Amino acid sequence: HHSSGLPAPAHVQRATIDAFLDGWDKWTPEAFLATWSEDCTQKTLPYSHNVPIRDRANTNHLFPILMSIMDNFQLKTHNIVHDAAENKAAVYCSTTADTPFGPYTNEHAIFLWFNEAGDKIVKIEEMFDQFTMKDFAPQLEKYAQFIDKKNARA
Amino acid sequence: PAPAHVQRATIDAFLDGWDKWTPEAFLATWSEDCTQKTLPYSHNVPIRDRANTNHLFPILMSIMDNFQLKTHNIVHDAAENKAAVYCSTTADTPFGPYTNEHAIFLWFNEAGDKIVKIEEMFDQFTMKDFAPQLEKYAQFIDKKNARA
Repeated sequence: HHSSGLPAPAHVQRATIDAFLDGWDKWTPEAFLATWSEDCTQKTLPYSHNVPIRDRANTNHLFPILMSIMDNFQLKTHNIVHDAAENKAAVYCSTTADTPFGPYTNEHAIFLWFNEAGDKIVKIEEMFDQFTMKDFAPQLEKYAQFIDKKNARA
Repeated sequence: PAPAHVQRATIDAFLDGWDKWTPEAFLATWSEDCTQKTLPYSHNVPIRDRANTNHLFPILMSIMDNFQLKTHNIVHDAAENKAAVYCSTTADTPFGPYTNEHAIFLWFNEAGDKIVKIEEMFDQFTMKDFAPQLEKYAQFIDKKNARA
């Protein structure tokens, strides 16, 4: 389990957090994306690296491919900072997996904003282990493009 | 756990001291044993204790002119005596222009008036060059001061 070593009301937002971390750990598109609203964007931090904000269309296309190349995926949650009054949160997590490119590790400082009801996440900003992403980001991109050519041709 | 507005005044004096960019201003909210831990854990950066912080900052601040802080996000969990902020910075340094971004996690003491634990993730591409530059600058200052 991921939590082993660890404006709507608070318990409502927190259950959204928990379902977001739970779906992440479950590591299927449907389970992870269940808590993302239809307009939920993802922005990669730092701003200085100019990684463009990503809309749900691109996320929905990306995650099936990404999850399919990360086996034995394990999530570990180190810290949850929940600001119920401000309808937002921040978590720190670490991950491991085996990939077509070798062993994978990453860490995530993730910032979340919930909708008015507090049952969906509306905006995500996250800062990664930039040394992992230096190599992994172009490998994923080449892999996603290969998948697209394969599907478009059949 | 102290009431929410006490812990928040602490957060506010932290970022204001940072903005002020002097050792005394920035460090006023740090407990006397406050540790600093650089994230990600995978980079295996050793904890920086309070005495190391007190030596570093006067040198650090002296080589970062025109310093500007910008706070983008403050997340406060008063029930858990915790917080997280995201900030960006610019400065002029003897090594050229500097920019950085900071995802910082804070923990307060029981009174809510001091920060006792800090974990922070940087713009790792700034730090790749700046961290060795700053270390050698600090060794140079320590040689100059000793020979006196």
